[PDB]
Amino acid sequence: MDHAELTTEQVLKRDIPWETYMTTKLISGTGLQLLRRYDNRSESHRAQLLDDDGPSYVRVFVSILRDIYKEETVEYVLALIDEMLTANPKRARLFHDKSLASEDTYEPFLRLLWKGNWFIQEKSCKILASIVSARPKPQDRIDDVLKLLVEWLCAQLKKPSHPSRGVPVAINCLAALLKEPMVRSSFVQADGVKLLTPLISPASTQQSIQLLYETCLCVWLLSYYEPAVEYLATTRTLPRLIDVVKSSTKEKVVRVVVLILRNLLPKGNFAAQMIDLGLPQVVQSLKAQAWSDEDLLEGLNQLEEGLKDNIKRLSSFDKYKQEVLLGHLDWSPMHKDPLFWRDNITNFEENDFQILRVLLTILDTSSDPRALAVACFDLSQFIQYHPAGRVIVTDLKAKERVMKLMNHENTEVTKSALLCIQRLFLGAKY
Amino acid sequence: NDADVSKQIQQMVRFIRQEAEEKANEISVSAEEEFNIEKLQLVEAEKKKIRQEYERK
Amino acid sequence: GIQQLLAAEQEAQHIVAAARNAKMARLRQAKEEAEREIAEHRAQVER
Amino acid sequence: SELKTTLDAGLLHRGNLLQTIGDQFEQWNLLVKREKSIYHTLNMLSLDVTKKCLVGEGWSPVFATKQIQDALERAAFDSNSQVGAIFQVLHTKESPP
Amino acid sequence: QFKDLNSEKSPFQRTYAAQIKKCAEMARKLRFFKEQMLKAGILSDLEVKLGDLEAELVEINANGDKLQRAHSELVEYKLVLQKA
Repeated sequence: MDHAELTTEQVLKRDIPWETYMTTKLISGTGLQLLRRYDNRSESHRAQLLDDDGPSYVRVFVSILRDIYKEETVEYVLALIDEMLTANPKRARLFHDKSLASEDTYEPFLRLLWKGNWFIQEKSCKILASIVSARPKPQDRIDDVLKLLVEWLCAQLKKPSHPSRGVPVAINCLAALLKEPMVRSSFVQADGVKLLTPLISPASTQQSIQLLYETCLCVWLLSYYEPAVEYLATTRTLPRLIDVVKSSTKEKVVRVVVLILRNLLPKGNFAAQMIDLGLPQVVQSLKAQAWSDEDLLEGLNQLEEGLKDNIKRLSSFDKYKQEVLLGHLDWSPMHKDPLFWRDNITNFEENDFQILRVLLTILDTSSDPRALAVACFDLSQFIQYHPAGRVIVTDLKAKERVMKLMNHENTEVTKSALLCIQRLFLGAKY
Repeated sequence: NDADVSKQIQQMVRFIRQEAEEKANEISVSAEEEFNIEKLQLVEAEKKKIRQEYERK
Repeated sequence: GIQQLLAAEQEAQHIVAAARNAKMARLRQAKEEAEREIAEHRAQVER
Repeated sequence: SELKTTLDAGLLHRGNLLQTIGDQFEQWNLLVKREKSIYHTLNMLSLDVTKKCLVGEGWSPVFATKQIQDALERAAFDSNSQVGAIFQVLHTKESPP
Repeated sequence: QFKDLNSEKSPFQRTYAAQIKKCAEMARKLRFFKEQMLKAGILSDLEVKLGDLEAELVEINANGDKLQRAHSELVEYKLVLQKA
């Protein structure tokens, strides 16, 4: 991208005479000859001569990088080697030699983390290419190497160079490494996620909009890896990210954020509650502020439906249906809270409390005192919810249910039936 | 026209590059990764079954 | 003028269709690739 | 007496907040006017999917049309998008009032 | 000023008349709030905040009226009991 182009321009702008350094007892004359013949090697790569092009040139490039530790000569060395180190297809034969095996990939690790940001672009690209294949990047080759090399965080903190010079490069490298689950879920990547939590919140700048897109790509990569999901749950700014997505001018960024939220199909109770707050407001506004791809809008609608389904998952009507409606009384939301009791009674009493009449009829002929106890407790809550409703329940079989097992051998059923009768009496007279 | 038409053409080209490429590559990469992960999980289940058969043998 | 915008829209639609087709092809290829990998793992376990 | 005192205190607090609410609405008078005007103009305007920019055509003074570029540039800078709106003049038989 | 080409095509939802409907709901809320303020006499996202404030003011006025009615009822009871 722009960051990689700027880094490559800065690296290739400075020229380093390998012959002078070799004569200065820092390199070998054979190294200078190989550097001079690297142009013919590249031409033969264009001419399909793999032997001179990349085969020895992989070891030659490794030796040149190891010998030229100084960033000044490393600029020209990495500029020359960038053709092979850019990607597996770019200079395929040399790239195939570099990434052919775990040992070959680990060989570039010594070359990696060298020189400044200009060469660090190629270094990060090669690190990702080695890390793209899980076998090429063993933990000692390269999660441990990446974690112990804080040069990545340093290139990320190289603010004077540009706004997104290491940042776009690091984001692209992380996205590429997301292909390998180990690279994505490595604590090295997880550690940077917490460090990047403040960057998640604000995206005011136009450049920050691209930074916001990079953050969204990182969010998708985290959604790919379960340990990364755990780290993101530990990571903050999730509600801040939700608010930013709500105030998103770029509809593509909002769609990416919504896609990340949908990919967070896992519970994550904190983010779930935040989205529940968002679902009433953020999701509603997004539905109102439909834009860009119709497929994105459909995905947003599906995510809103999923959020609505997940909302009040614990405090759902399932418990009330299993307790009162099913006929075998159990834990019900109505008994839990008087407001929920009134809400359930509202649906229950339509015609002379038809649903409540059915519940009372079920409770009256209840052999099991425990289910009878739960039904009588629900009846007591409903009767106490409405004074006239209490008299209605007393008219219905709720008084019959209270009379049944009113002072039986069981204590819970007796207490619940007495509570129902007392609530009916309290509602009978004010 | 003049700067207006040139700006319009530049905007169209910018749309073509940025808007089309970003969503396209994002969708392609995400779908490829998801398919790879799901089929790897299926292959892992098959390998667990094969390991059970080998243990029986 | 506007013809360039129409060609831009057509190119964007073609790119989207290509992305969808690439996703389907990637899934199809991944199925066979993982099947072959599982077969090789079974072979080495047999060894 | 207690209920009346509570009601009076609530009403006094409501009026104290309502003074600032009324000032906010007075600003929101102009705000809502601008919002309604923008909504009506957008409904009048037609979006162009291919160009991704909504198309707006109106009868404008040919001489004064030179000054619209200032407002357009101000909006573009406020939007900060690299996309640049283009205003063109069309010759036609239609006679603008 | 632009003619209503999209509205002429369809008054229902036009091209961005969904945003126009949202703005219409906001304007209805603003008109209700302005009427309430005129009843009071004050000097006269953000729309949601204004609607919430208007709802709170309406609830406070209703509570005050209910409390005044309750005070009237209690005064009636006290006067009747004192007369008895």
